[PDB]
Amino acid sequence: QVFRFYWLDAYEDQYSQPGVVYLFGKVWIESADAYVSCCVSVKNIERTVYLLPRENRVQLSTGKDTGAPVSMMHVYQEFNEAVAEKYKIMKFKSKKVDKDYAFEIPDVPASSEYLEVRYSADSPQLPQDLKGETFSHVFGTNTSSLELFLLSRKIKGPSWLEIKSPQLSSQPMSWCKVEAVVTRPDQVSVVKDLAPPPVVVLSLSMKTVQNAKTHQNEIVAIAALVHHTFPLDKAPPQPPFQTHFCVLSKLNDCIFPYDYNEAVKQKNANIEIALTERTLLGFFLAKIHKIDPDVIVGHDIYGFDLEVLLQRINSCKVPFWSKIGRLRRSVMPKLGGRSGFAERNAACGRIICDIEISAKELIRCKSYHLSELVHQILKAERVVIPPENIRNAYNDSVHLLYMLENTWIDAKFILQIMCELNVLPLALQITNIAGNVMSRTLMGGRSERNEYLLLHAFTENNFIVPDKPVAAYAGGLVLEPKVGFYDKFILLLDFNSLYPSIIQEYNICFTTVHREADEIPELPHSDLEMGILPREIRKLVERRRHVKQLMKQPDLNPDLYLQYDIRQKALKLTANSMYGCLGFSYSRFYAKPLAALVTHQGREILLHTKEMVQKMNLEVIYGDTDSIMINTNCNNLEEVFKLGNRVKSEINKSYKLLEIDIDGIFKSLLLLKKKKYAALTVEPTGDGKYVTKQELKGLDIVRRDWCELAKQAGNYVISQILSDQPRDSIVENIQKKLTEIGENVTNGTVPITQYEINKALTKDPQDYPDKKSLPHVHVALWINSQGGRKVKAGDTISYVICQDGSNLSASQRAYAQEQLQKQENLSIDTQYYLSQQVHPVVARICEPIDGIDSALIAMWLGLDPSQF
Amino acid sequence: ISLEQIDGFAAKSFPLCMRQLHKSLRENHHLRHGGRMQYGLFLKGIGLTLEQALQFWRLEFTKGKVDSEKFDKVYAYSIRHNYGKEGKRTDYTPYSCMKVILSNPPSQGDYHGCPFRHSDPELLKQKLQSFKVPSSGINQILELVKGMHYQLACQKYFELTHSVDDCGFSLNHPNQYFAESQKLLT
DNA sequence: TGTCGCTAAGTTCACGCAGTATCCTGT
Ligand SMILES: Nc1nc2c(ncn2[C@H]2C[C@H](O)[C@@H](COP(=O)(O)OP(=O)(O)OP(=O)(O)O)O2)c(=O)[nH]1
Ligand code: SF4
Ligand SMILES: [Mg+2]
Ligand SMILES: [Mg+2]
Repeated sequence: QVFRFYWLDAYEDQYSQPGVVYLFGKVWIESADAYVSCCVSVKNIERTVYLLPRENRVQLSTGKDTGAPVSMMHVYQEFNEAVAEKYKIMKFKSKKVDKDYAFEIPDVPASSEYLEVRYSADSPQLPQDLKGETFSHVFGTNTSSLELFLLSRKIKGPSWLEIKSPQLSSQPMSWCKVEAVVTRPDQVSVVKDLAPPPVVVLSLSMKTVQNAKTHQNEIVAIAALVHHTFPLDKAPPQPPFQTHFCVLSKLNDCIFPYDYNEAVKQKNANIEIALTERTLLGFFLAKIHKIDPDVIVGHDIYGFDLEVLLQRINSCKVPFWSKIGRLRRSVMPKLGGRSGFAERNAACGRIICDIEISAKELIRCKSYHLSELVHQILKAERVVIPPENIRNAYNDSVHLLYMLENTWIDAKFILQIMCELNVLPLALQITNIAGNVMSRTLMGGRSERNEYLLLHAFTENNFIVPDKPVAAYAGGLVLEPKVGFYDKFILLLDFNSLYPSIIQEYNICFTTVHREADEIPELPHSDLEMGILPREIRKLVERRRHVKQLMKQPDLNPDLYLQYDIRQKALKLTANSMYGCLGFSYSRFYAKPLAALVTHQGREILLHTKEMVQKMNLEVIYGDTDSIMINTNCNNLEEVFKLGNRVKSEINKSYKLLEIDIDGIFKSLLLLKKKKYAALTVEPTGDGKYVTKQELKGLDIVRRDWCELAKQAGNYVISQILSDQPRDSIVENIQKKLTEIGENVTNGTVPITQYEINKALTKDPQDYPDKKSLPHVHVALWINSQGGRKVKAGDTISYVICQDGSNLSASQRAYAQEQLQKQENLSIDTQYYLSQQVHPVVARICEPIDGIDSALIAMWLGLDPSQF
Repeated sequence: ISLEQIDGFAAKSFPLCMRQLHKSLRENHHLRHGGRMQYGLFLKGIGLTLEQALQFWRLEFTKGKVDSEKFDKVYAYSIRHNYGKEGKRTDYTPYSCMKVILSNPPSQGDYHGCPFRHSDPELLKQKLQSFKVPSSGINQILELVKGMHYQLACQKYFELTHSVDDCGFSLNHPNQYFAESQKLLT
């Protein structure tokens, strides 16, 4: 009778079906000897509300307190007589539950005997401010059904669940191959110690042409690659994809080149030719149903792909839209809106992976277009078909097949990117650690995950969580740096997860910090036992430390090393985000005093560490809220290491948990300003041998807002300034190279691509206030004006400053690289690039180096030294 | 016309507005912009050539304890423009009494404008008495001023000072006043 | 419909303050 299945996604509708939560997942079937998708509809998820008894009777807030004691019986009578009749509540079940409370509400006793009352979801809902003569507050009123079920049953992330006495559904409700009905939340439990099962992953890529007359989008080709056993607890499979399906729709106006039949026949029989977009979409829905994918992945799928598909379904009125999800419905969710929550619910039950969002969360790149991601991870070359070439592609069958193969290659690239970044296993691990639903975890953002993590930590520990909600404080300290160049060995010490460590050490917990609703709250008493937040932060820190130690194992594959590095970075970011959510003003657990306490203790620890290091009779030169740089005044490496170990032990002697480590050793240092330096990291190899690697932190060469010409020039200049060659030869080399680059630029030898400057928009082009024509914004508007894929918010835009005789301020002349390569009346702005793009970078770089000054740089570059 | 005879005109031919402006200029050897514009346009009207006016202004301002080169640096351009030598190069006409009445209103430290309009009745009475005007003539001029007919007051002044029963002309320009005075005298 | 925090250098613009130059008004 027991029914065991591994659950992935949960979908709820607070209006259509009240008190009904769907759980989608996989279940084992021997007949097919396979895992098949199923949907279990937990019904009768009774709403719960906790009523806080008052200390004494109050005459409806009119006569104030009267002193009459109130007991549980009186509270039950009051709720049964007044509240129940007033709000049209028929049946309810009551009990007395002793619970503790520590959150942001005043005059709520820490540990009190609340009266729990449960009633059916369909009945009306109590109001938040509801107060009576016996109780002073009602909580958990708006707690969603899914949240109640998850928290109450203790389910934390995807896992194997067992169901007792399933009931077959009267009529089909979902598109899966197995349906079960659970009549109460108490019949579902979780089973531990089992292997996660394989899932089906479908990566889709669509090529679309924007309608000329209607100024809208009409899909023309859709390809997908599906793997039927993509694991989630082992390494990604090779080859990543098992099978695929391609579909192409002839344009409403253009016609095939009288050879499409023969070309398709000689190519393969796995491609579907559709006469219209309607047939194409119908075939897509049928294929999605038959495959029943569990993880649909793509590029900008949340932003532009899923939304386009749903809108096109609505526009062409393709029957059975509900198949695009897993449930069965008739009224599509209203489109538009902010973010992709509507788009997410439009395919409920099917996890969605936008490689763009995952890449933003995990890796850091100059641009997030498909080309840049492909070129930065897999190290390949991505061919971009011009938008005109697509509309004109249906003129030769050769070019039609070329476009289809380009779509296929994009799909394969997306799948390989997903595998390489290990998006799915990492998402599953993070979801299990946090506790939210996987579909939400893959959508980015850290507040949701931290909220659910603390929710679980507090619910399982007999606390009452706060109801979901319907520069600020002193932060890090940066020491004044003694800017300059250093040739001896500089030792960089740094702390390990300073903020979580502070939380652990000083017992900074929700249940310990005696708040009072911009001062710094007092430190908690030592004798208090460990709290909830310290426990969760310690669990996360322990997992991160274990992963790091595992990385330390010698003789590891470079790819596995990259995977471990990404995972460790993710865990550190998760701990840091757990700290940060304490400062979010829109967070369920906004605790500004707690974040202030954490930051204040961090500043105090940094100041004390600086004091100790100074008392050791050394020189301090820098530090950013957890790090300190020390001058050695020595040359032998062994002495450097001995001093480092000595100082490490001396510093660590004073902290119970906090650990200081040797963040690095620098042979040559170039400290320009705060948060800006370069150095030569020294990596030992054995027998005293030490290799060198150039590390830049904060320089202008490591930012996407400077031209590639300046980037390369600064890279070479720093390389020289850091080497061991004598000063005179370094200066002569710098002079020669600067003259060479000046001559090259003046003669146009440098290529076009080295001129681009990248900037990322924050809002849409229109929403930006018309405050002049800030280069990026300007170009964005131009791109929107032309007939191509739009550039929405959170997008990197590349622009090149050119010359057209505008005689306007140089900023206003920003143009697009494609424009310059196209227009015959625009040319690069040589003087701008050689004056405001190169000279400032090299001048900042060579600021503390004697022998070079702004005038010399200007002269060498070939610029006129008049205005310099 | 000669620079030296300008003073004589100031004694006799100059209308009271120009008489006040000239008196202030010789008292302080400096005139604010409005006074400068008005007096320069009037001296242009009488016939003072660009060279003559330049010499006169140079000599008068140098006594105000300012550098001669400062004069050539600053006021030379103003003079040239007043004579239509630069810029749009327009032969700007001299101010008419109506403009002077309705032009920039004088304030403390200023001496431009039509005295009949911009002088308080007591001050105008004192000034008329200073010029040895007969008490009856001063009273008649004051009555005309109180009647808002300042042009009639200036005509009465001309009649009394030139010993003519009737002016015989409708005074509507200070240069017209000077021309009539010169015709009567010369 | 939620979109972690603070700190800090840096670019582009909008304005004080002072200095230089040219251009005005009328009938
Ligand atoms: N809220 C928030 N704080 C951050 C973030 N990144 C860094 N911090 C702050 C709080 C961290 O405790 C402090 C330490 O930064 P680090 O880069 O040195 O990493 P951490 O010390 O956590 O570990 P590690 O140096 O890798 O051993 O910086 C972040 O993304 N969000
Ligand atoms: S009426 Fe004309 S001429 Fe007589 S004082 Fe007035 S402005 Fe001068
Ligand atoms: Mg650190
Ligand atoms: Mg002046």
